[PDB]
Amino acid sequence: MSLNAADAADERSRKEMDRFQVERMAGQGTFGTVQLGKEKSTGMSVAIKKVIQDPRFRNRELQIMQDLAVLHHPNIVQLQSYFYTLGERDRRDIYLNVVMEYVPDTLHRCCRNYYRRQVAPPPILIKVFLFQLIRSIGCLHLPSVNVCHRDIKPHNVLVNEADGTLKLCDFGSAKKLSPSEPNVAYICSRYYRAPELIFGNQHYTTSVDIWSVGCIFAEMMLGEPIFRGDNSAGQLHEIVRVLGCPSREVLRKLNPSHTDLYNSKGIPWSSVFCDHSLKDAKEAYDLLSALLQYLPEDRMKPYEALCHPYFDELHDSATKLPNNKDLPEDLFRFLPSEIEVMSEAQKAKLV
Ligand SMILES: Cc1ncc(-c2ccnc(Nc3ccc(S(C)(=O)=O)cc3)n2)n1C(C)C
Ligand SMILES: C[As](C)(=O)[O-]
Repeated sequence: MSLNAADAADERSRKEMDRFQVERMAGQGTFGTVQLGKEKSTGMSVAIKKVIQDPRFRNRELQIMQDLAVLHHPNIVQLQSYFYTLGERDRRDIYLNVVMEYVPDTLHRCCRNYYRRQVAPPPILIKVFLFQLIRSIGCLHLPSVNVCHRDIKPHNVLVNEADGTLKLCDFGSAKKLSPSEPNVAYICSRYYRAPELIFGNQHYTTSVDIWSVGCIFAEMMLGEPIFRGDNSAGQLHEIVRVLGCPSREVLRKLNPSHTDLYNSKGIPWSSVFCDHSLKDAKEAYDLLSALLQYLPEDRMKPYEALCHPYFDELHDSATKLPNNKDLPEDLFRFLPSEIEVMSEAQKAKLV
């Protein structure tokens, strides 16, 4: 219940730890370990995450979480605390711990519960989740924030199915990018990696996140990842197999040397998803194609995508989640920093 003061690496950390009680383990994996706890002062459920930092790469979880904590964005986790603990199996190891609010599920697990029981997720849940995921990157990509997550995947998109809410987390791989400065192209889970990253480009933009989001939209409607390659070239083959071979000019723009594959005509979305009951499939598929453009600049930007006709029914107070609950109150609650950068047409539609 109490966190063990003896595991604090220092006084500051012992004092932060005393704010929280541990209820139980929530999940463990390659990233580290997430415990469900409570803030003792408010009762609030928290995720206490013990961060495992791969020394081959730059981990920016704490610094990016601190920059985002100023915004209070309804679709991004809010840092509550950070502190350092000694390792369980070897006390010479010290770990960063970040505390944020707890969200009960991942989008991966929520979708997998439907597919495993032979049901596709309800269309209105896919739609409300997508709206929120796009809003989360909208916020990250603002000029005032300039954060590229670079590892968006169903496993770090958090959801509460009961109230239709969604939050983005897991910012260890995130970075503010500049066209002047180079980056590591091998970031992101291979299945969600944009073509410019498959090509090993060291200069790339926040549009890599848009690709990842499109990939997730497809996976929510398919039940498995849409582009499943065994390697970088395998990944391009799978993309080209589904979307069709782009022109040589497009391939030359993406290939850094600017100077090689089957000429697939691509599969229509209708044959990929086989969902004849989806009443607005045409809109859904238009949106998907607008996110999954080969050239980064051609991809639909988040605030334009929020105004896409696929999302029209989210404006109707009569629209309900599958359990008959109202849509989340915060869907159309925008931050001043978001509103002040919108076009007049986007403000009219969304605010
Ligand atoms: C990587 C990461 N960084 C922060 C979180 C995070 C943040 C807030 N809430 C939760 N809740 C949660 C955790 C694990 C599971 S599980 C393993 O049973 O699927 C289900 C819900 N987690 N996480 C998550 C994505 C592990
Ligand atoms: C090595 As890097 C792209 O995380 O600054």
